[PDB]
Amino acid sequence: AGKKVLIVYAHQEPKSFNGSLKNVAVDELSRQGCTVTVSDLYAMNFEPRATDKDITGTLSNPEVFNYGVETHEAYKQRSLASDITDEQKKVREADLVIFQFPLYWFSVPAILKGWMDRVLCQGFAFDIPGFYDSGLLQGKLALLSVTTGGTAEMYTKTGVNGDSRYFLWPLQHGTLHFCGFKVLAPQISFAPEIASEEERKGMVAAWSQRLQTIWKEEPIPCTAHWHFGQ
Amino acid sequence: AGKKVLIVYAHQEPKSFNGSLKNVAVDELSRQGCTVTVSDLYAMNFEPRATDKDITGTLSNPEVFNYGVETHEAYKQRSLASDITDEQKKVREADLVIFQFPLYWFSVPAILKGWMDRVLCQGFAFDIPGFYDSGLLQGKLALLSVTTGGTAEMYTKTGVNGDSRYFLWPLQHGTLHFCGFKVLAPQISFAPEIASEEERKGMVAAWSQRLQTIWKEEPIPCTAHWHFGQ
Ligand SMILES: Cc1cc2nc3c(=O)[nH]c(=O)nc-3n(C[C@H](O)[C@H](O)[C@H](O)COP(=O)(O)OP(=O)(O)OC[C@H]3O[C@@H](n4cnc5c(N)ncnc54)[C@H](O)[C@@H]3O)c2cc1C
Ligand SMILES: Cc1cc2nc3c(=O)[nH]c(=O)nc-3n(C[C@H](O)[C@H](O)[C@H](O)COP(=O)(O)OP(=O)(O)OC[C@H]3O[C@@H](n4cnc5c(N)ncnc54)[C@H](O)[C@@H]3O)c2cc1C
Ligand SMILES: Cc1cc(=O)n(C)c2ccccc12
Ligand SMILES: Cc1cc(=O)n(C)c2ccccc12
Ligand SMILES: [Zn+2]
Ligand SMILES: [Zn+2]
Repeated sequence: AGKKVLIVYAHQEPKSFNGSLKNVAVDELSRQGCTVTVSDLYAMNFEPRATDKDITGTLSNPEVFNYGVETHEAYKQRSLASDITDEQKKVREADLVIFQFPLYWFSVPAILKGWMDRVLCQGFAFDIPGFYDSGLLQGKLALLSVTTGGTAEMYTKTGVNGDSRYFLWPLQHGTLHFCGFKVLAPQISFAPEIASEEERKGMVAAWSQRLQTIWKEEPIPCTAHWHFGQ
Repeated sequence: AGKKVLIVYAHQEPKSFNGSLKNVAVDELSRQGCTVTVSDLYAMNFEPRATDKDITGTLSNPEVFNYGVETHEAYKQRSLASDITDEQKKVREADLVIFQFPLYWFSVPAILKGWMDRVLCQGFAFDIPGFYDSGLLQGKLALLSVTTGGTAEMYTKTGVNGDSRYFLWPLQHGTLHFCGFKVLAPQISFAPEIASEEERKGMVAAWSQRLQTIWKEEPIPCTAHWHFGQ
């Protein structure tokens, strides 16, 4: 078969529970014979800000800077900053992109938000038209593997946080589905800091075990119904 | 009068539609006699990454870096980096915090997500008790003023993007409510880039007119039913 996996990883501490989930992914996917690449964004000191430094050539309109217009142009001309094109090459080759991160404010850490903002540019990840089911990364799979401070019960329809699915919408639908990815079901590892060292061990092994059969999974239907019900 | 307002603004171009919305807010609140401060994040080159540089001096466990713990302890001992403390002082004094940004991936641009991640730290914005209705920032108002590339029709419940309220959840509930803010209804300026020079003038003046009576508004009820319900 032969599959390539990119893990986009956003945690500052190699000994953390996120680091353990990234490491078990690399170990199990490597064991299976997959080709594996990890973008460890804090180690890379990955630049999160969307600025005019991300285009190196003559701007389309140097008088009034529009990041979307300028990057779309720079993508077509090949004048994006090289850190963006280095990530795009990894995504272009990947069959599966796994994002591994702690939930910050019901979303990704800013450094990973900046990866989405800068790497998934128009022309590369989507065109207008050419989005959602027609997005440019059609054929690829994506998977969010998230850790939380809040417990699974806090993340239910009647807990303080509401259902976990509700915070997934901007990431699954607005970002990944928009770019054409098929979205695998999220891995959510709840409250590892509260949990006993046994329960943590179990959450790590549950992810490892799921990865054994990841290429047999079908995606979610990434719709408003799946996220919010009715 | 007397009221203080902090505008946290995330756009690269002063001549942009966002720039215009931020400047009319300054003009109108300043004309009312309010005390106004603007954090222009791009112009500040505001650091978005959550890293051990956010703690000055001596880590409270430099064997296993835990950002939430380290920053919580740093805030209690007055040892957070001065860019964060400078923003915390603006927020502590403010009665209203307005966020002005273009929607990037159904969320805030990464530089503003970095402001949320690094300024709204434990001890300052939330605690046990006091997430949500201990929002430690209770008493304060917050308002998101957002611009989009997609049209209002795209942002309906059966439109491609789903209702606008769907993507507001992590920002209004998961972040603003959580820290104790009362949330004013969002100001959403749909698709300025392709609007006429007069639709745009319409949207800027709706904003300026809204701001004339901002202090008479009651917060939205920041609940799952508001965002997703009927
Ligand atoms: C700015 C900010 C915003 C946040 N916003 C949210 C939010 O919106 N909602 C929310 O729910 N939470 C939020 N959190 C909390 C955050 O999501 C959790 O702190 C994070 O998810 C926990 O993951 P971790 O890897 O850092 O845990 P760690 O502290 O590294 O791990 C927990 C424990 O598991 C241990 N462990 C590591 N590896 C293994 C292993 N292989 N086997 C057994 N045990 C192991 C670790 O040593 C540790 O003791 C926020 C935190 C911050 C800083
Ligand atoms: C990484 C990225 C992700 C994105 N993700 C999304 C998303 O998830 N969903 C989505 O809908 N969109 C998304 N967009 C598109 C984005 O939200 C819009 O491009 C942005 O909101 C447009 O607002 P602006 O200020 O940048 O418009 P501008 O281009 O600055 O302005 C529109 C026009 O009005 C002019 N103008 C300035 N001031 C005034 C004034 N006072 N009166 C009249 N005209 C004025 C400007 O010069 C310009 O010609 C994304 C864009 C990027 C780059
Ligand atoms: C929004 C939210 C929910 C939650 O459950 N936890 C633990 C948090 C910890 C830090 C910051 C925000 C949260
Ligand atoms: C997610 C999304 C919806 C949308 O309507 N538009 C215009 C976009 C433009 C660029 C990137 C994402 C979007
Ligand atoms: Zn979807
Ligand atoms: Zn709420």
